[PDB]
Amino acid sequence: LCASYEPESVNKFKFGAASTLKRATFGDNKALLNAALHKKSEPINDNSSCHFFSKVPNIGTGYYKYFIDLGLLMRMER
Amino acid sequence: QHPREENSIVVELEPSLATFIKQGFNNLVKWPLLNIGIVLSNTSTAVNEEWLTAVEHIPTMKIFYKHIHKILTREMGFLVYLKRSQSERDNYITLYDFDYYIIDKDTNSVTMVDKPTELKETLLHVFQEYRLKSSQTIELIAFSSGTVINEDIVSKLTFLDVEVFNREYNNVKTIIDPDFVFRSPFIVISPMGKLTFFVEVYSWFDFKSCFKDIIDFLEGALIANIHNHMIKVGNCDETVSSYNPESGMLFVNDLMTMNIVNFFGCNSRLESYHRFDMTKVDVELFIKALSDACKKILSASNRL
Amino acid sequence: TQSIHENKEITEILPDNNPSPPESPEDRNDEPPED
Amino acid sequence: QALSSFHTTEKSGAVKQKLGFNEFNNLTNLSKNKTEIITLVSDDISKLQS
Amino acid sequence: DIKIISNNTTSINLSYITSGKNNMIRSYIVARRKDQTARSVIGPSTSITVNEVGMPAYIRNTLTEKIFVNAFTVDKVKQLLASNQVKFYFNKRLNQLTRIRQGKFIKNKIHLLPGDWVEVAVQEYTSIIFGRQPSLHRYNVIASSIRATEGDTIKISPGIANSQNADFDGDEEWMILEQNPKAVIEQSILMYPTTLLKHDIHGAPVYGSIQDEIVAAYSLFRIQDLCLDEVLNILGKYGREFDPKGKCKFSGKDIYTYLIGEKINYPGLLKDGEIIANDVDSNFVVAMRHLSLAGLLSDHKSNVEGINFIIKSSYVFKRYLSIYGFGVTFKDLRPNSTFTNKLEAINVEKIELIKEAYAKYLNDVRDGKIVPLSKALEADYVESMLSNLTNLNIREIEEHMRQTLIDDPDNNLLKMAKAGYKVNPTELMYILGTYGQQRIDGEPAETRVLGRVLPYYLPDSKDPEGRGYILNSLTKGLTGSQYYFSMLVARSQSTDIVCETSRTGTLARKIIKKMEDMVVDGYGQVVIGNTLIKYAANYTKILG
Amino acid sequence: EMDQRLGYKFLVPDPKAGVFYRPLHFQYVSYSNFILHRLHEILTVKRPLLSFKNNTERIMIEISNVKVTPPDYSPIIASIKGKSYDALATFTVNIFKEVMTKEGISITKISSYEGKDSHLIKIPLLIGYGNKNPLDTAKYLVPNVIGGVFINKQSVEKVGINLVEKITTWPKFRVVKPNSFTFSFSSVSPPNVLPTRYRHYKISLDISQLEALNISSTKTFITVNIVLLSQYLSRV
Amino acid sequence: CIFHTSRYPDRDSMVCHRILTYGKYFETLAHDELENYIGNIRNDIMNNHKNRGTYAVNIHVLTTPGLNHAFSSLLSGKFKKSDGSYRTHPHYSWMQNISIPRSVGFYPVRKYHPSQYLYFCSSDVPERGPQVGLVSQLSVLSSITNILTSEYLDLEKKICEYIRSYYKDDISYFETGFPITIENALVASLNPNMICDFVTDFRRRKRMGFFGNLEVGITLVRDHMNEIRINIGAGRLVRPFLVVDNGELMMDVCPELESRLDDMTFSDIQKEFPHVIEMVDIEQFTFSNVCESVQKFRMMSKDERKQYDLCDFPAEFRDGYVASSLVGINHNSGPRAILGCAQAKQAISCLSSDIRNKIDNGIHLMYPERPIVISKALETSKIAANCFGQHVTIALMSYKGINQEDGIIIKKQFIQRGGLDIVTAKKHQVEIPLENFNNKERSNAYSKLESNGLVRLNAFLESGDAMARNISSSFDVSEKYTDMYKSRVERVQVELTDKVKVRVLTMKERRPILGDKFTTRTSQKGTVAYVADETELPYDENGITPDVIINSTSIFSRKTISMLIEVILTAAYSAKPYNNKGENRPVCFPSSNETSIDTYMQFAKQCYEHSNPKLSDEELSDKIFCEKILYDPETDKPYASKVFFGPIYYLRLRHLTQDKATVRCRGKKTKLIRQANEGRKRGGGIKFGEMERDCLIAHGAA
Amino acid sequence: VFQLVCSTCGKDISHERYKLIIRKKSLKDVLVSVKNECCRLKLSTQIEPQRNLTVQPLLDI
Ligand SMILES: [Mg+2]
Ligand SMILES: [Zn+2]
Repeated sequence: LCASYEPESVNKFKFGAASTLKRATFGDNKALLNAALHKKSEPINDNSSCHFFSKVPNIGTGYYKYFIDLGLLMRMER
Repeated sequence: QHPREENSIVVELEPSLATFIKQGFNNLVKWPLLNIGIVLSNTSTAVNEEWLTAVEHIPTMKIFYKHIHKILTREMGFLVYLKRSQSERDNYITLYDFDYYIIDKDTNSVTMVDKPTELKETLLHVFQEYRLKSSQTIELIAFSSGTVINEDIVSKLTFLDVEVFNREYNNVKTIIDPDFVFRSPFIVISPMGKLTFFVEVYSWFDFKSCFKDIIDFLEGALIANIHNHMIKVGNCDETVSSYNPESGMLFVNDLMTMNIVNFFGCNSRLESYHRFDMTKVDVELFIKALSDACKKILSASNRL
Repeated sequence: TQSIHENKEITEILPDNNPSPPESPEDRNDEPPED
Repeated sequence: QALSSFHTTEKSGAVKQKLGFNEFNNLTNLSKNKTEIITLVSDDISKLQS
Repeated sequence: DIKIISNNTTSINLSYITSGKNNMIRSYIVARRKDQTARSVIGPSTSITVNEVGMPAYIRNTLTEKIFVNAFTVDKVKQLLASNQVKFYFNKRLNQLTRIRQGKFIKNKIHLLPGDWVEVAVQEYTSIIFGRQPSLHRYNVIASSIRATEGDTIKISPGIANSQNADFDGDEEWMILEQNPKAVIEQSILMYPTTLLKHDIHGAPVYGSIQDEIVAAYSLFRIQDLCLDEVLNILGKYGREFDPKGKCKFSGKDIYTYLIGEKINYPGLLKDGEIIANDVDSNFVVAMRHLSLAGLLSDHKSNVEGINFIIKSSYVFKRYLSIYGFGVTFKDLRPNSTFTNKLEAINVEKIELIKEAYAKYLNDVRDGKIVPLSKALEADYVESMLSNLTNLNIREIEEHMRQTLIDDPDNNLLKMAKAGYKVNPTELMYILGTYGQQRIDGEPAETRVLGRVLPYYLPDSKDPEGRGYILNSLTKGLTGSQYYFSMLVARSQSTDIVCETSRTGTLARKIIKKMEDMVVDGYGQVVIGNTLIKYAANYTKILG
Repeated sequence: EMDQRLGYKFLVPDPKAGVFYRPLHFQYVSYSNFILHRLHEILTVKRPLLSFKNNTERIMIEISNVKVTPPDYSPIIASIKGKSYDALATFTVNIFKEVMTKEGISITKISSYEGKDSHLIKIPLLIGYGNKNPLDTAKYLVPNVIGGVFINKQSVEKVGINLVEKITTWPKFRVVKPNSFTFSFSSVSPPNVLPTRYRHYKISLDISQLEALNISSTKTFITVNIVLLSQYLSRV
Repeated sequence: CIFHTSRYPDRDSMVCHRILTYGKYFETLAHDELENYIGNIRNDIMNNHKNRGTYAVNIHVLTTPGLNHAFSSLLSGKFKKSDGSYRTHPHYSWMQNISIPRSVGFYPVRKYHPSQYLYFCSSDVPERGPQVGLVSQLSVLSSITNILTSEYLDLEKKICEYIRSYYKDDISYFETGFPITIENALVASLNPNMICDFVTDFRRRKRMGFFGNLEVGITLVRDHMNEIRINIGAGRLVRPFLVVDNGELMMDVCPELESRLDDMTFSDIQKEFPHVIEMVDIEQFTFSNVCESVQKFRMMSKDERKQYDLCDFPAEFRDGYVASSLVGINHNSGPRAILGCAQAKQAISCLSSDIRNKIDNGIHLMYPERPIVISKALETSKIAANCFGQHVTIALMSYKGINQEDGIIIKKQFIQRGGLDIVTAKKHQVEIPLENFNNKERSNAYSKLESNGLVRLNAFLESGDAMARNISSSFDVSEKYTDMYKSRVERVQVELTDKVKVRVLTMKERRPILGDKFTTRTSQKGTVAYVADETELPYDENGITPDVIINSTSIFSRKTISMLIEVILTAAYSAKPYNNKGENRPVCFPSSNETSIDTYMQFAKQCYEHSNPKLSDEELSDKIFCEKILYDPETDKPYASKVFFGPIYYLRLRHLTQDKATVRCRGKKTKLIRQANEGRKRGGGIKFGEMERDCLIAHGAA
Repeated sequence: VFQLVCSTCGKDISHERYKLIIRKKSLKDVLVSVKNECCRLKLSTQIEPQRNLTVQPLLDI
């Protein structure tokens, strides 16, 4: 609550840079219209934003990014 | 005196032998119930289910008391048939209103059995007020638990209308349960080696002969089962009783093993390890004890 | 009962009774103004 | 704690801060323009008596 | 948006999607209904461990599980097709689902290329997610191994009942089955009960014994003269490795030492793997307690040892119950009418003494002899007298408990009291002593019409019994007005419960939404978004 | 123990007073009072509708010949067949102009209607004790039946509870604000005055303004000082 | 009231309210519709005169009074701003026919006001939902007044004549007197010095029938409001009370009453012995001085006695008819009483005499038994003669640690023989266009259909069968049976019109299985957790094994003492169930007991001593306290201590497992969003809520 | 008045039931020959429910 320079209630996203979809899922009912009016461009990191677009949340196993190393496979010959 | 009298027979034996006989009786003596029931006509004030459940538990052993052995070995079956309507006088149903048939189960013969007159003083159902205009009738048939309903037996039911039976049986067959259903003829316990039978004595037939037949059947079955008892002598798989000579440890996990080893000085329960020496077990001594106990049981029953 | 480490005890808060699960739903001027 | 009536109300003659869900909700809301319970502690009692 | 001009909130327009609590996002995007699900009543089973859950037949014959076609499983899939055990087939290269019938389909339609899959009846030891509602914390939803069972109820081990706040008076639970391979691995590791043994914050175990088991534990530690056969009868299938070193008589301490297969010391409880406390009580074998032996075993080695101890100890406790039994009777509570009559006479005398004191003060004030007290002070004095009487009853009950323990050491009710289960001097005071002052909002009931509460008392009555002080006990039986006061308290409690049930959910959801995105970064720091909240996670950078 | 016997005596049936089943008795009467007596009084009206000239030219509407009859089948037949259990009520209506003349009364018919053969009103009927309705005075009681239900159009059985009236019998007090109070009450005509008339009054008092101790209503009475109103009414 | 607010009747008080019965709904609706009818006629005539001439009355406006729609809407459940007046009857119990008509609802107040006591049941209230604290139940001794218009007028005239005749000189004070009102109509002002006499002389005359009505209410308000109020209207609560006249209990100065009470009815007592009982309404009660009991009255001095106006009846008369099913509710905690009242209505009983005739939903008990430890109210209301349970043998012990957290062990042979067996009956209804019914094509769903397109009698329907042929034209579009168990077709009724209407009644017997719910009369509810064989249960020296085993700890942790007493009394009844005349004799153990435990123990001791004259002291004590030594069936050895073991009246509730089971694999979808549909009867799925989503995120399983 | 055995112990109680319901002997005389508690309670508290005649036919069009 005291993360900013002033205390902030739990009913409002005043100082925190919450995402538009985060506000909408919290229950704002008008965040999308204001974002359209102000022309806001946002990334996709929140759990709400990830759930909206069917992405893996950055929680637990999903906190990391995975690749596949094809070097060994391409060094094998039939 | 009364048509029915409650009695007890008490004998004193070794605790383990008494427990063995009690559990053997409760496992091997099965009297079949009349659970294959078909209601052909019902314009009474009671639904089919009430009639069927009431008739399933008719105490039939007092009617078929002359065929105890074969019914116990399941070489013979029985059925009851009822057809009764309202009337001006005696507007109720007793146990004398049924008909009782014995089924040979080899040639599928169906033969009628005699009825005691005392059955005229039993009660099952009381009709409502007699109205000549309306109809109030019940008709049903019931077979014991082991019977198989095929055209061979059905062709013998000359007292029925076959078409009605076929229709109604095809209606009910899907809810009749498939497995065997039975009852214990009387109550048997053995608190601390004190073997007690709680039984019922009726006026019209001799109870001692029936008791003797049941006891003989039980003794034969128990002796055979003892003779066919084997204890694995490999490793313990935690599924059957077994013996490990390497450690000299017996795992008890069945009732007969428990009873015998306790008869020879152990103090085991039904899922437990014990340090027991299998050389102390002498089957012939156990069988002799069982035979003596059966003779004593018959002597006790004779003095009623 | 006995006390060993009472300064670290943890208290239990669990209701004994809970509500059963829900089942399927399945002019005469004759009243006061009520201002 | 709320659903098992863990807390029991009490009567007091002086200002106290309450226990239970309602007080926690009040704290979280952080509503302005209300009275606050100021406490004064000392060892010279005259300053408090005044 | 009709609401711009009007004030009706029933017409359907574009804004209806974000009307209120029934948004589209919070009812279809972060929540939904699923296909592989079930719900049913629950019951207890003694053949299921905390890691397993029993599934009824009617669910096993409907739910289906996925087998992927690859080099390892192709032949098995072909055999399943041959045996008429495949229920569905999915062609991944066409995104086409076919309902493989039983003699009502084609065999050529199947070609089993890699990446396809088939669906068959669900098999035992498959992990399934299940839980109870409301899901207040992490332990209401867990993934366990399937075991076949009888009946039409979902069977659970009583070991997890507290962690879910469940009982068997009509509760229900729900099941879901996700078969994506990543989800399968994560269910097998992260959501396994053996991994959730120790609570996240205070660290105590979340699984343990309940109810009569506790008493059994308390009794087992006290039994003294046992031969080897009786020890093995108690132990059961865990008695293979018991070592009768050189003894011929055993105690319950020997059994507990055998169960704790470790040589560890902990100030108070243990020394060289042996219990040095006086008795075994609820704090030892119940979940969420600070003296649990499973907790010490887990601290010593790992959670596997803790779960093993829980399972084994529960088994032996129930075998003790099977061998010796346990029951409370009426003759344990009230053998005769001596103590109750004594306490009743004491109450009858003391209440009248209090009334006479109050009347003397009132009469003195009514004449010009003393200045009256304030209302608050007078209430305080009366309350003090009544509280003294209540404490007198408490002391009487405690002394009676002590004396009965001396005379009749085998009292089952006092066994429950000692073990630490639901019995204490206050409850016995209610049953046998006095019911005491009834309060609403911390004060007695208020006067309403003629300065009174009920017309059984005169106007402006000062009688304490007439404002909610109950004298009788449950064994004696309350009277009509005492019953009124009792029911007043009860019904007020229930109504408050309903209102709080409404409000707490809203506050909880708000808090959960606010803190949801705070995690530990890769350096053991607590951060949210791009801000640093705390340098060291738990002050230690160790698991909580 | 005599008080216990006297209490028991109130729970048993009392044939002399027409109580055959105490637990629901007060309900049966509550319906027997309406279907037999109050309906006739409510329906049988003779009222002016319009007036002209000066109280010498007015139209009059009269209702009379009210009859109520029960069905012809038992409630079990209604349940099986799927019918409904309703009683049929019919009445005759006259609309006629009247002109006051020195010779007496002048009557000129304008219209008349009857419902002798029609479902003019269908009133749900209460089954009652023994499957017996107040209209039918049969002599057979079905045992173990206590009734208390209705059968609606779709052959569904209905049952209801009692409700508390909105009009109280004591004035309501309310603290509008600090040192400002109100006191509201109601007046209703006796039972034998058809149609019934209602009035709702409020007295307002405020410490700051003691000259405005005022009694008022909504568009039915003046706002006057209550003390002066009492002076006017009682002449004291 | 401005200066002493707490002493003036509050707005939620029952002192200032009245209640509507069945008749008043219809009366008000008739009033409103008649007024609307006349208004419409007037408007039509005015319009016709405005446009045309001759004052013509349009037809089709004086043929539709509009009462039919009003009554239909009333029975549907709409009445002004209330929506609970009427409802469809749920056929759970036979006692509901009493319980629902005697309820009183209040507009949306949830606290227990002191004025509801003694006139409403204290314990019978909803425990959860939106109705919490808004529905109350009358006591067995309460009622609601009725009065006709002619009787109203006659009574009012008599009262006015009495006032004006007997007090000619002292009814014109108007400045320092007590105003006398009849239905809030001021008719006189009495001299203060004569108030008491006026009331006393009045009440006496009321009890003799001098005014022709024995329910007139007279209240004397004296704090400083100084009023005399007389009420005669309808919709008032009234109870009988014992009269105290000049410091004297009339019941004690009427010797002939004790000898004559046997052959007299209540009204005979009122007529022949006035001044013993008075009918008092709630407002008059709230301002009187009432002694709580006869025993407490007899212990007071004459000077103390002189202050009281009435004396109350025993406490068992302050409960409803539902609460009268329970036993000794005043020996337990209150919450248990609330729950017991809630569940006593859900017990299964002999629901209807027309089990085979009525086509309705219901549940029926198959082999009923009449309880024999009861109160008088349960006997007079006939709730006892229609049965709601059976007598079963119970043992209070732990069984292998299985029966925990309210689970119970039940015996297999008890279930086989018919123990607590019920039958559930259900109603099915369909409407079919005539062409589809007569359409001539055998689909696999029409296996149970006869040649006439209707299901066959006595056949069993499955989860995919149809009851009547309905083909849309070469497709089957008929509805389907959708229960996971089968049912037998008991009755079929058909109506032929433009459409075809088919109704079917089906029945199914349901022996107990795992998950089924039972309870006792002290709110000890539990589900079946294990079905034990007769040979796996402990037994006593007579070879009796319990039908039900319940864990004993809950009895003492919840403080349901009365349960124990019940068992003892039941056991005593079994030893000697008849009077000294040989007639069946029930045992009276009322809710709100008031009798001592020692007296019950003495009664039980006498019963056993009559049964077996030769018993040792230890045996007699064991029988009285219901204690026995039980043996382990496996080893035939005793347990450590004696067990509580005996018979009790046991109830079966209506919550069955197979009615709650649900499972989904694949099915339909909602069109707009394309997700699983909803509805257990429609094969819908279970909803994965966002609290479960939070839990899964707490595991770290992304 | 319908079941032919005791539901608790399984004993036969049909003769006593006839002796009670049809011959209308005293409950004492009837119970003279019944010992078990369950059986006495069953013979003392069991009834046949009150029911009307059945409307026929069961299938009506
Ligand atoms: Mg529960
Ligand atoms: Zn019995």
